[PDB]
Amino acid sequence: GIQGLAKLIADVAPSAIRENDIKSYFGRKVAIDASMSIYQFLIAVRQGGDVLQNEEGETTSHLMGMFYRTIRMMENGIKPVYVFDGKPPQLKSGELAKRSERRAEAEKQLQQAQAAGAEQEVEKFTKRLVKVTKQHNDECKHLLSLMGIPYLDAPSEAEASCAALVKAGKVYAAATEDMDCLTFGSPVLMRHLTASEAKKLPIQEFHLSRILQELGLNQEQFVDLCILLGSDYCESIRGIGPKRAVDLIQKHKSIEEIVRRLDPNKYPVPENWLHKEAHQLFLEPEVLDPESVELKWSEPNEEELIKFMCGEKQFSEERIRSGVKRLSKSRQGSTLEVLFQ
DNA sequence: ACTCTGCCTCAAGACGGT
DNA sequence: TTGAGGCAGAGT
DNA sequence: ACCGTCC
Ligand SMILES: [K+]
Ligand SMILES: [Sm+3]
Ligand SMILES: [Sm+3]
Ligand SMILES: [Sm+3]
Ligand SMILES: [Sm+3]
Repeated sequence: GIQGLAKLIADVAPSAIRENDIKSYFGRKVAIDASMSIYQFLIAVRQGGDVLQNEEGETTSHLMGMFYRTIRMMENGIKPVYVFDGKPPQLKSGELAKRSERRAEAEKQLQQAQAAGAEQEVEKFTKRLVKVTKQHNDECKHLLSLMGIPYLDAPSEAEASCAALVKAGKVYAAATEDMDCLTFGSPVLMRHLTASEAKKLPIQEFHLSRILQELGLNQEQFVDLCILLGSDYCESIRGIGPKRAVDLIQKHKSIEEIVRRLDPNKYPVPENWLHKEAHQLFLEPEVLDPESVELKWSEPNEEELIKFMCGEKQFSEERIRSGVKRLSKSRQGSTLEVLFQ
């Protein structure tokens, strides 16, 4: 994401953050970063440190989360479209090499904690090694089809396509925890949208327009600010944190100008800094064409959903069947059948 | 006093019966 | 993966 | 709401 962004917004842009009750969202459409939500289920949904799985050893945590949460959203008249990641931008290569480095380190550690039967430390490294795979994505897509819930494949970053869907008015907001979605220009970001039966946190909306107003920036300058906070796509300036980045952006407006003014002895810039390229990425990312697919929420295929979730994945038939009935009735309540003229 | 860095730990879901 | 925080200790 | 269990 962008290091410190959420906090910075709370501290110096408090009014960009609006809370509303789940009841106010009846009828609203939202774009969800599917990979991130899958990740949250893999990580969270363990029984005895082990994922849920069917008897043939296949993981089912992601299916559990994405079946039941999606239905809860629909019960509240919230209509989600799931967006899946595509090929990462080249600028991300450095950051990805870093990740694989940590994954390598985590693999080593896992192995040892195993030898020393450190079952508690083994659970640590296992979690750290959690990875959303292509099979996880394909299985969720399959599930969503059966559920009648639309999904889209982004050409590159999913959060950029979510942003694009919001700007185009195809959904109300991008539901994600990753603030770089705002950096990609999303007018609205919603966090904590799970529609939990036992809500723990309130539904939050971040309005880009309020953010730009409070900080007194335009979007170019806001992207430059985020770049200075620290993004996945290039280096930041050592010694320049949230407090100073804000001051410098407000004073100088652009990173180029910030370079021309910084004392190169005190604040040397990264070597061959790619800020200009990352700036370009955030403002003009590769995104799907939001005029291309028409989002629709369709009738759930009950019998196939039972064969897949129950027959193959070994979910309780009563729960699944009950889930499908609720989903079907809730769609009926929030959705108009197609009309021809 | 204020800022930042680098180091640490920690959580992260949902259902049904009670 | 995304946050959340805390710590000392060094820089401004 | 708590908590054993889910697959
Ligand atoms: K920095
Ligand atoms: Sm991101
Ligand atoms: Sm992404
Ligand atoms: Sm089978
Ligand atoms: Sm199988």
